[PDB]
Amino acid sequence: ADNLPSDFDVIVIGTGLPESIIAAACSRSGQRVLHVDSRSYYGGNWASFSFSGLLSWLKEYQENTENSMWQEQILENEEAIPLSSKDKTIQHVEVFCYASQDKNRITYSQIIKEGRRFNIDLVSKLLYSRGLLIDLLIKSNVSRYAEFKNITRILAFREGTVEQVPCSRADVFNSKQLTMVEKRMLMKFLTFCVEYEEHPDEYRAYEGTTFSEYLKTQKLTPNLQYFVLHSIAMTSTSCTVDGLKATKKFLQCLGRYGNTPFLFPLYGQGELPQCFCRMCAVFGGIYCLRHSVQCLVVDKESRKCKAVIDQFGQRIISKHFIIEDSYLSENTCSRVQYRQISRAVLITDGSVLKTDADQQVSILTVPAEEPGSFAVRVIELCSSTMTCMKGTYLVHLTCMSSKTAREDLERVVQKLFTPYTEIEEKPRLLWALYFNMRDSSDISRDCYNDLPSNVYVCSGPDSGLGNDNAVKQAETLFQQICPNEDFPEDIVLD
Amino acid sequence: KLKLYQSATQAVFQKRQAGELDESVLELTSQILGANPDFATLWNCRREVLQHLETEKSPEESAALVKAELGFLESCLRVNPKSYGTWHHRCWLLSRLPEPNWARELELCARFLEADERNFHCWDYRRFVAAQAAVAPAEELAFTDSLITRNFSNYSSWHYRSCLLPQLHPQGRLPENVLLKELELVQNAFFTDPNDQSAWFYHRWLLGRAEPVLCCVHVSREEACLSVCFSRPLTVGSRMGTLLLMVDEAPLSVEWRTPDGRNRPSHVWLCDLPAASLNDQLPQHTFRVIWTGSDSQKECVLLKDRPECWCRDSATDEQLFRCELSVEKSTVLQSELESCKELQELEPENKWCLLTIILLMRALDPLLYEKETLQYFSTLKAVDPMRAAYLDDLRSKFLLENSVLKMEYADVRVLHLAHKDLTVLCHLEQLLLVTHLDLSHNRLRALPPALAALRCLEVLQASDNALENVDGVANLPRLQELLLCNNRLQQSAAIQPLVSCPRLVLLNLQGNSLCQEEGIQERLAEMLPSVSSILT
Amino acid sequence: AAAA
Amino acid sequence: KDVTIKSDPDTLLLEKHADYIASYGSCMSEYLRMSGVYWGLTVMDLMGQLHRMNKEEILVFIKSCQHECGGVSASIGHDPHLLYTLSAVQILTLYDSIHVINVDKVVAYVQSLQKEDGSFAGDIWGEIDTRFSFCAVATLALLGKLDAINVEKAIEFVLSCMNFDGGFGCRPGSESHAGQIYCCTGFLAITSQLHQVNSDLLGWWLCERQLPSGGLNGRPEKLPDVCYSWWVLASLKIIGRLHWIDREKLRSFILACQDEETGGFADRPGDMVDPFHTLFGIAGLSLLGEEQIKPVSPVFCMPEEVLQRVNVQPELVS
Ligand SMILES: C/C=C(\C)CC/C=C(\C)CCC=C(C)C
Ligand SMILES: [Cl-]
Ligand SMILES: [Zn+2]
Repeated sequence: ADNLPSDFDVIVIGTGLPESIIAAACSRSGQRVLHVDSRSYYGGNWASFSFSGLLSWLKEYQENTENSMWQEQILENEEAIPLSSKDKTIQHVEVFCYASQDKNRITYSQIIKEGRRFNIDLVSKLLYSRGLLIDLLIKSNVSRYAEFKNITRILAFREGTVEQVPCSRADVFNSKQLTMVEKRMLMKFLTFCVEYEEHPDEYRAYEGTTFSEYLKTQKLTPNLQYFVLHSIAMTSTSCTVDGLKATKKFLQCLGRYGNTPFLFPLYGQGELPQCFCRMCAVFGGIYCLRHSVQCLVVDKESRKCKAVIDQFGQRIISKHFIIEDSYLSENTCSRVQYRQISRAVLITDGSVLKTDADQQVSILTVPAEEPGSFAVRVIELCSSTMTCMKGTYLVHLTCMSSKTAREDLERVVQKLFTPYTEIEEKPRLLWALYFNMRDSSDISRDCYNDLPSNVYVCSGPDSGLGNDNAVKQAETLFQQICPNEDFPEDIVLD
Repeated sequence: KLKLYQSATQAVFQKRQAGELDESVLELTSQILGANPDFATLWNCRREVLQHLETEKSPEESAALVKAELGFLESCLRVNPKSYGTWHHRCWLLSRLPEPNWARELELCARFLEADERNFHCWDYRRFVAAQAAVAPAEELAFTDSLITRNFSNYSSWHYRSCLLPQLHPQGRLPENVLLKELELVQNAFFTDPNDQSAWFYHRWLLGRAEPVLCCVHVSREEACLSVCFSRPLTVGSRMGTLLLMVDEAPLSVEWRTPDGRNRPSHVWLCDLPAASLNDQLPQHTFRVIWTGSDSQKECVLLKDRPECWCRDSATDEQLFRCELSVEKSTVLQSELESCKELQELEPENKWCLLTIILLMRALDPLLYEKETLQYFSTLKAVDPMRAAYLDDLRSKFLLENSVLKMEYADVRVLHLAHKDLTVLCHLEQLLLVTHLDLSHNRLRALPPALAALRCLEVLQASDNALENVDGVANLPRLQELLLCNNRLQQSAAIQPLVSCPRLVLLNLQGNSLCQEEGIQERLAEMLPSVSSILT
Repeated sequence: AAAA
Repeated sequence: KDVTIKSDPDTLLLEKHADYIASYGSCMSEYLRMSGVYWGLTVMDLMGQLHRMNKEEILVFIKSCQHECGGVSASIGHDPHLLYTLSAVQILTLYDSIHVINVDKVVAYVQSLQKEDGSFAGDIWGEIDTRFSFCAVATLALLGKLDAINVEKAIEFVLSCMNFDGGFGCRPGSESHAGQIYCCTGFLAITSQLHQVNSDLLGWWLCERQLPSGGLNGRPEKLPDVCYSWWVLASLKIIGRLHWIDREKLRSFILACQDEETGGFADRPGDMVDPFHTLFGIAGLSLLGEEQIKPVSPVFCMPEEVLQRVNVQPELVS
């Protein structure tokens, strides 16, 4: 790492999902790539953390130096672009420890003791049965480095009660809550959504109204309306043709691997980036964690980045440079408008919908109420997902933020759980974590100030449930870097 | 292009004609057997060679090549699931084998059943394995409840349940308790998916029951005849059993015949009665018929001055057209009905729903839903035109039943059925006591032979119909007036059968083409010299 | 050319 | 809801078919040639064209297949089976050369296949199938030897194969299938047991086989096959419900299934044509009344002529 080659075709800085994918693409493509990261772990803001790993991570965002030595290396006819030297993507880190230390009661020391049985993701996302990422995983066989599990249920919270949403043919049948009549309406309508394109004039008139005002006219009880609106379509304003496109994707994903549209990587979403990084390595990619880059060496004349200088003072030459947003100076991004993602990671002692088969990954959606409020999606993980110890559940909440993560998600959390106490019906909350992550997705490359043409920028996560955004920018980037190039048993299940 | 696959074949014949029950052929068979798994002859030669080591060679080759097959078979089924040959070999193999590996069978089944929920070959094989490994009915009854929830078109699944539920619980199709349940399981099977015939058919079968029987005993004095009607067509004097007659508490040997003397299976049978059983030596006579083979017994008494006597089972009192829903059942069906009208609003063009709405009304109150039932047939006839003929005969059958019920209730023997657009006749064996039958102004294209059960029919008004055949009028003991004006009786030969009606005096035929023949009035008088008046 |  | 869509072949091409079958044999079909000949011969005959087939060669071939046990094999060298035994008796029956084979053995081979339940195994390798309860009774009938077996018991078996929907399956417990209803209604007719069949019920299930295209299928939720036209109609005729089908719609479907070029009929409009379907297409039209095809027997699938001669023809349902 302190004696890297001086020549590379492309240098990737950051190991988030997008950068990793693009890193793999270029390695499989014959390009010599150098992939470095400042963190001492893989994943950037997509990273997974053990409990100890999480505590350290949040600790460095609760605490808060001149070292410009690379300057004597900047040739006369060259210019330099300093990179960021401290990450400023996480904010408003708030923590609560309800467990007894900081019927089979779990204590804080228990979690500490079992800390490696955890794999808390900074990013809360489910894999779609049939999405860009899943295919890519298969087509690249990167999926080989990962096992998956099916989300066994979709849920809805109404009238202060959590219930399961019927969304498959089999579900509707067994359901003993949908009046005989409803089972027909739903089954009928859903069969329509998958083919909403086949009936252009069955909604045409509504191609200019709320997808919720539309569903009001259709042959659906109000009950079934809520379901299609929030639970299936999962759309917050949403255009009529929007809920349809949504529900269509949901329904075309249902069945492929299970009674739901979604999968969840075993051990957490944090594993995905590392999978692509492995392929990258497989094809000659050179890796360096805990290896920061000081600046980009722009050519005074041609105005293109020609190399970089790392912490070891090494000057590394490359043809292309991909840099995750985070590694850019507050200057380079003075013009960039960002968004913020509110996040919550709870550890609980019970499922939101108690059942006999308690080992299951479900997903709930709480519809906003306030104008500027957004839709909060809570994804509950059982210990079998390999992201938390036995006896507990790791519950993730997400949403585009209005205020601080805690102000955005606290209400929902207080409606779904109750803080653990010695005052020994909803699950018990043993440890909550709130924080805001920067959303640098969907930002025009020209918004960054003075970056050469051969320097590309990857974003961090996005509030979207799936990873289509990460795959898209990577393929977009692969277009510009390796023109006219190209990006088989399916996955494995638990 | 093409490969000489026949060569390997001609080889197996040669490598057999002598007695090469070895392996050099057992492999060459898999070659052809792979593409043509229907070449039954091969599955034999193979089934031969290999059984030549299942008692011979070492169990370390046999028990070994044993599994070597169960692997080969799956390989054949993979490429050809449908193939009586393959599946049979497996049944054969898994039959001989000393160790009951059944466990892995019920899984290999669930394997192909999931691939193709509609492969009877597999369900038959499973039925085999289930019977072998003595799988409990209830166990299998669960495998179907699951295959039904996930699948959209599972007829093989419901079919199986129809065989399983009976053998779990032995009026109604199933015990009130099991019945009301099975219904609900089906009520949503088609509400979820109404375009699945399955649910619909099975649902029909759930509204019926089975029949135990001697349903009537009539005795005419003037005819010195005793008539008997059975629930279904059986043959008196043979296996099934025979009829014994007890006149005045004493046996009386009689010969038993059918109206046409051919004595084939029939609802009606009769015998002649001696003078003693009808004279005046007693203030009355007691007749007691006993059908052995079911022992159903009927008995009627003939008073000194009465012309006839009978003992019949009321279709009503026997619930043949209804089912007398028990307070609970009634409610579930009444609820079943209502829910279906809704399904119609959602699915207006679903013929199955409309139809079932009718069957539900027939199950509740046939007479009440008379106006409604008829309206639905109209609807149904429009959405499902191809079954117009079916619907018609069905509407006809129900129309008849309603009428029979009214007659039994009114307690008379006159059966009015004019202006009902009837297209066929049904349950004629219930009519035995009917004296007057009006079937004019309908669309009957024929009087059927089954009409022979009407042993008391005096007048038969069948004018204005499309009658082309009147063969079923033959052998009617009391028929005196036969009106058939305006019909389709073409040739005079179509009247030939009437010479069997010993009491026919009035025969109105005006309106049929046959009257156009020359000398028809003379030809008919020759043919029916006994018929006093023959209007033509 | 048959089957079942 | 899965039916076919007829394009824009509306006329019976007799001669075109006559040529097809007459030119057929001139690959992998051999394992059933006996029945193959039986289909081609029967169809040609129904077209008053039986003279275009080599009776001599066929007769020599039939004899060459009767193995020293009575049974007849699909082809020379292959194994003896009830199916090909029946196919052969038929070939011989319509060729009136029923003296070519040993009738005593054939009748022996047949009874040697009935079990204690009444059923009939296909061959010595015991394959119980109502499909074979038909072949037995039909073979014996065409030989006036229907007494050789335990008719009372064989009937008890066949009747135990009746399902909740009026139809019949392969064996006790099996699913109602069109081809299996034909064999059981054919056997029920031959053995005078039609009074057991529930005409109204089975008749309904049977007409429901007809899809919007006019064609018929073998069971619920399947595509129309010109061959199920025969099997469904024939069963309907036997049980006396043939008027429950839409003669026209079916006539158009069946006619569409014929190759206006090669001749012969195909399973479905547009697919390949073969003798098996050429017979059942012509056969189907015959049952619906066609002034160019001899009346076909809805029980033996042979000219009602040939059967009136051998004086073998069960009375169907009233
Ligand atoms: C391969 C064919 C089937 C599985 C359907 C079963 C029907 C038969 C075997 C009919 C044979 C009878 C004659 C018309 C000769
Ligand atoms: Cl995704
Ligand atoms: Zn076919």
